[PDB]
Amino acid sequence: IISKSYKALINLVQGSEQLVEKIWYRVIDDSLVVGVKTTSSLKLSLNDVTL
Amino acid sequence: MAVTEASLLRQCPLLLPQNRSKTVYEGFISAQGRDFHLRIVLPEDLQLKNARLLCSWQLRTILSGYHRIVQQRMQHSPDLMSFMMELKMLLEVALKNRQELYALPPPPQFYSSLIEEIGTLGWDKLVYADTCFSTIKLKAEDASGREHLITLKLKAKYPAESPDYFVDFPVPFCASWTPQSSLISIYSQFLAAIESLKAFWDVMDEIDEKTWVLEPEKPPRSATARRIALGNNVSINIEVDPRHPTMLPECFFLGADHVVKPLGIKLSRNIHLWDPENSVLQNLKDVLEIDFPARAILEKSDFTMDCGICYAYQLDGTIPDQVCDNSQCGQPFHQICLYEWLRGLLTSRQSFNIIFGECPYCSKPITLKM
Amino acid sequence: LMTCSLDESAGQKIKELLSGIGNISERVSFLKKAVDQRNKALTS
Ligand SMILES: [Zn+2]
Ligand SMILES: [Zn+2]
Repeated sequence: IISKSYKALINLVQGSEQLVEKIWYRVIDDSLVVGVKTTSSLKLSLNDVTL
Repeated sequence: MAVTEASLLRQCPLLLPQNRSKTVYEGFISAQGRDFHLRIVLPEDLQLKNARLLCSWQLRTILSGYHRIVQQRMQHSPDLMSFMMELKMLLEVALKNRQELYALPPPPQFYSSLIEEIGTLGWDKLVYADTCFSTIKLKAEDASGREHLITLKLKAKYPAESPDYFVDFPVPFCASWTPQSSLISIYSQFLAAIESLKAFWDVMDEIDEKTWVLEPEKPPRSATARRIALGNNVSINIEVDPRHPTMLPECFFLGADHVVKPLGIKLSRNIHLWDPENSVLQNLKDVLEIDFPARAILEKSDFTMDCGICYAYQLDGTIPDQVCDNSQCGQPFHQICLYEWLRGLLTSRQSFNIIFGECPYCSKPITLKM
Repeated sequence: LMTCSLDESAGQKIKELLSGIGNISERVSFLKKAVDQRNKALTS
């Protein structure tokens, strides 16, 4: 029930393509550093991505 | 809430709008600790005049012969809110009628705690436990060596609430049930009730062995009255006080009015010669200056001690008691039979709540006092 | 094929059934709590 009733939420908001390859994270001193590589899909000449 | 934005959620938590236009609700409805499926599609506007209401096949089973009631409710109902209030009220009704499907025990409390408390008693006691473990029956002995049973009926929570305690003996049984009290508590109470009657049971067993008991036949432990027969065609009915059994009981005489007179008269002379050191029988034999016969039952197996109007013993609790004041007839009758006889005839003449008439068999004066 | 014509030991067997009741009732409580989980997840 829950699986479908949630799935419907996604259809509210939307109504495939992996835009972001992969997520990794390291630590410098006191300093968490999350980062991610793109796919040729997400152009930053045209789009203003945050994280 | 007033609005069914919030009142819908607050009354039906489990109703989730799938479609954006809140038009398909789905998910569940709550009902007597039982949630069920529901898939309730509205039209392109909010109208229940047209609505699809589909179910679990489980839900179709429980809305057996209310298919039409709820179809009415859909077309006459204003809002979806009100519909759900009604559909809940209605499920509660359907299930409370079908109330023979319910009740799972708490196994961590019950089965063990019950095995524990029966261990507390001892295993020699238990005589019956139902396969639902709802009923059990226990045994105790008197100081005399008489078996006295106690039936218990148990709830889903035995130690919380009182178990229903059923037991034969005549004075009303009282069980101080606490949630802390157990099978051993009520068992001690049961033994206490047994011994307060210990002298009483002995007096009754004594009467039942040595005298022609008539009118309880295999008496229970609940009987305090004992219709003894003496000679033939006269009887004595005896109610005994259970706390003072050896002491003088209220006793009186049935039969032919010429036979009862000297017996009553000699009881009035010799009632001060009653003594509570002897038994009830060892005081009655010296009070009335008689013996009792030992079961004139087996020799007089058909003397026709039946009404001789209707020819039955046991008409509606009543016994053949009213007799003829005649040596040659001695025919017993019933209150109902003799009254419907002597009122029907011409010859019969009534003073106030008495009828004088002729005995049916011998045509001699017979008197009936209602 | 067969044909049917129709019409110490208790010491340990009490305990074994009591162990089953323990096991069973334990997992009954477990599934009750997964039900409260799902039920809330559903509410919110
Ligand atoms: Zn009769
Ligand atoms: Zn007569």
